[PDB]
Amino acid sequence: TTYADFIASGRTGRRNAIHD
Amino acid sequence: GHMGNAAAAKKGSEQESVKEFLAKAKEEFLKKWESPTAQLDHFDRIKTLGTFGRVMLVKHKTGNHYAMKILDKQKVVKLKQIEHTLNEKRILQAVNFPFLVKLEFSFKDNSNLYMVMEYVPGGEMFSHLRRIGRFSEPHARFYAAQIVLTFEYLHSLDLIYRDLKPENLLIDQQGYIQVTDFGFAKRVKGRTWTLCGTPEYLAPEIILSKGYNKAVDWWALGVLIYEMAAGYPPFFADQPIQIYEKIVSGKVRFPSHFSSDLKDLLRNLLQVDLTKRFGNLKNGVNDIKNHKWFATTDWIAIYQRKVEAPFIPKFKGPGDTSNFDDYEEEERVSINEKCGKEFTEF
Ligand SMILES: O=S(=O)(O)c1cccc2cnccc12
Ligand SMILES: O=S(=O)(O)c1cccc2cnccc12
Repeated sequence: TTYADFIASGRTGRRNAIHD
Repeated sequence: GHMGNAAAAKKGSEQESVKEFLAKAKEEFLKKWESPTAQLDHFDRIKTLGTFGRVMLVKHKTGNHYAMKILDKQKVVKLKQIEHTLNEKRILQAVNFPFLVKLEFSFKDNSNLYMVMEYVPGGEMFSHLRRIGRFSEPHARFYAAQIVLTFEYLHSLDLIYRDLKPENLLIDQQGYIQVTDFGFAKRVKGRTWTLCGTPEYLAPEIILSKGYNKAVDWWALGVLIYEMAAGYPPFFADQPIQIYEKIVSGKVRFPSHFSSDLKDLLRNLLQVDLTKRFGNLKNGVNDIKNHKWFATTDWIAIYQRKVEAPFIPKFKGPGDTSNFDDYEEEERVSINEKCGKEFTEF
């Protein structure tokens, strides 16, 4: 599913801004 | 037409009253911008609420709790955020809106800058969204309406916000939203060019290195509404470069449980063509506020905070931090002054 793809992406936690 | 006489007259008068409110709001903002507090030992430090440095729960030694943001000067310099950071304090001192966090004190010492704000105890929308999984459409709409009104306010002051995401939205004790983090906010009557923001939330024109304007905030609202209602954002991948490829492609897919009204709104917000994006047209914000997905929204009742919120976070008293995650706790201010010239104005 799309949700499973979201979990697989590794980007489910708090996301940093670009300058980091 | 769509509205009868009574409905059309009521909407007309409502829109003219918004113009009247915003004109007064711009006058107050400009007065405060032209003519804009404490010290570290005035506060007892309690615990760390979040991670340029850390935000800590403090208690002023009138007994009130605040959230104190601590910024390492050398870090601000190394990330090339000097002008963004002085501007964040100036913006926060000058704005006034019910869904914008309130700065109460500011100061600095040899190594850090400090911003002391009202403590918003309900935690980040991010945590609630990941725990619940996804918000119902009425729940997502209640939050979305507050962002629409807040962007309407900020854009009237010629301020672009540029960092919308659930991580930056706090829930207060009545279940309403508090927007935090103005590190990327800027006055932009025309265009600006800085590559900044969070990958999932970047408009295509930022990715494509264009001059851009406040329309990037309305794109970001589309991303936020989608993530709130789906539980995951419309564009994601393992690495940011692959996310950017999806954003610019002009394609978005929706969960089967999204209503047709929601999909229509999101296709008009997540619109790559700037000549077609809602919020960027002749009718301005009215294209959003008057969309069918918002038909049940009483905009003035939202502004007055008279609508019952769908979610009221646990509040077990003053200084309760149970809605926030646990972080490692550290203590230090250098005997020498760091980056004195760059931050003289703070
Ligand atoms: O840190 S600032 O001074 O705000 C800054 C902003 C924009 C570009 C920069 C490039 N080199 C150094 C500093 C820079
Ligand atoms: O801890 S943070 O989520 O970083 C944060 C940042 C700025 C203001 C805040 C006000 N009350 C709670 C938390 C706050």
